[PDB]
Amino acid sequence: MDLYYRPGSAPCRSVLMTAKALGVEFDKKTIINTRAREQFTPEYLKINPQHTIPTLHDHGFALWESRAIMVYLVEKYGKDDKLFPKDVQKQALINQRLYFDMGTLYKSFSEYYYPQIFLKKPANEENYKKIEVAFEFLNTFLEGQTYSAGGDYSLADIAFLATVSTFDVAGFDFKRYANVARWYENAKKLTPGWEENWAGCQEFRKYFD
Amino acid sequence: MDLYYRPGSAPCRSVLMTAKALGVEFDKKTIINTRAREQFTPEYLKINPQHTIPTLHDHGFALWESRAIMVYLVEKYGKDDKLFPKDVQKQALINQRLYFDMGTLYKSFSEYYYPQIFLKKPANEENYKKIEVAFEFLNTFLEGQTYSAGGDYSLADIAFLATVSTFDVAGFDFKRYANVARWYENAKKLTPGWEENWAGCQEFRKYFD
Ligand SMILES: N[C@@H](CCC(=O)N[C@@H](CS)C(=O)NCC(=O)O)C(=O)O
Ligand SMILES: N[C@@H](CCC(=O)N[C@@H](CS)C(=O)NCC(=O)O)C(=O)O
Repeated sequence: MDLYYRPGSAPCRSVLMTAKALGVEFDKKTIINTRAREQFTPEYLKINPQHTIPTLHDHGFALWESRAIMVYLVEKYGKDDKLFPKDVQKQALINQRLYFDMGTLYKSFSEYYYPQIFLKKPANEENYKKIEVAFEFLNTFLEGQTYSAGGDYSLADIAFLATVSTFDVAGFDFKRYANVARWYENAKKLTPGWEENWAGCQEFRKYFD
Repeated sequence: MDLYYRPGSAPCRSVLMTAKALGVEFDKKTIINTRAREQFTPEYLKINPQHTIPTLHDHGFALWESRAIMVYLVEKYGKDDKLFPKDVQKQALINQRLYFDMGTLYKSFSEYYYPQIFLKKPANEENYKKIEVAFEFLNTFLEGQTYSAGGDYSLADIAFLATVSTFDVAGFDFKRYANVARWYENAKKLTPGWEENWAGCQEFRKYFD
C-alpha cells in the first residue's frame, strides 16, 4: 500500500504511529507538497476527490480520514484486536473518544492556531478558551484512568498522542491538567512510534518560526 | 435504555432515525432543556461529563457522540449488519463518510448558522463558502452512486440525511448539486424514520423565527 502524507501533520502522524504499533510497512510513502498544490493533480483527485492527507491506497482501495484509516489498519492488518477490540462497548468508547479528538480537541487546535500561522491573524481569546474546555474534558475522562478509552492502551491513545504532542510543540501549556500530563508522559513510553511522531512535531514547529 | 436528546438537534435525529431503522425502542426518552442548563446537573454529568446530547444510557453503559451511538446500535441491536457491514473495506468507507459528515459537512452548518441564530452575528461569506465546498465534495462522492457510502443504504446515508435536512429547513439552496438533490429525494423514501426527522427539523426551524 501507498501512504500519502506529511510528517508534520497530526492526522498523518496518528496513522504513522498506528502502522508502527501494528508492524505495518507502507511499500510507498509519498510526501505531498500542499503548498505546490500537489493534492490537486488529476492523479491525486482520482484516488481522493477530497484532496486531503493522509490518504491510503491499498490495492485499488482508497481511504482517507486518519481515524478511519487507523481502524482499517487494525482490522485488516492487526495480528490482534488489542487496539480496537471486537467488544461492542469497548469499541463504542474508543469511537466516542476518536470523534472527541476530531471534533473537540484537534478542532480547538486548528481553530486557534491555523489563523495565526497561515493567515497571520491575531490570537483569539474565545478560540483559546475552547482549547481549555477541550483539555478540561480530556482531564476529566482521564480521572482515575491510566488510558483514555478503557483498561488498555487503544487507538484513542494514539489519536490523542498525535493531537496533544501538537499542542506540546506549539507551546500550549497543559501542565495544570494533571491527568492529561500524567497520561501523556506514560503513553509516550508505551508508543513504539513516538520518536517518529515527535520528529514530525519538530517539522510542524517550523510554521511558528 | 434511556436516550437524552432534543427533537430539533441533527445529531439526535441521526440517532432517532437509526433506532427506527433497526426497530429499536428507547424505554425512556428524555428531552434535555439546554437553555435551562439541564445538562449541567450533577446527575447528568455523572452519565456524560461532556454534558452533550445525544447521550445513550444502556444498563449502566453511557455513550455519547451521535455517530458512535449509531454504530453501537447497529452492532448491539441490529438484526443484521446491513447498515454497517462486517466487511473491513465497507466499514472503512462508511467511517470516512461519518467523519466527513461531522468534520466537514455538519461543521460547515454549525459554523455558518450558529453565530447568526444564537449570537445574532451577521452572515459570514467565508463560512458560507465552506458550506459550498462541503456540498461540492458530497456531490462528487455521489457521482454515479445511488447511496453515499457503498452499493447499499448505510449509516452514512442516515447521518447525511440528518445533516442535509437541517440545511434544507434552514433554507440553504442545494438544488444545483444535482447528485445531492437526487440522493436526498431517494433516501427520504427509504428511511422509515423520515417523518420524525422532518418533524424535528420543523422544531429546529423555530430558531430562525
Ligand atoms: N479530518 C481529517 C483531516 C485531514 C486534513 O484536513 N489534512 C490537511 C493537512 S493536516 C490537508 O489534507 N489539507 C490540504 C487540503 O485539504 O487540500 C483527518 O483526520 O484525516
Ligand atoms: N459531535 C456531537 C455533537 C453533539 C452536540 O454538540 N450537541 C449539542 C446540541 S446539538 C449539545 O449537547 N450542546 C450542549 C452542550 O454541549 O452543553 C455528536 O455528534 O453527538
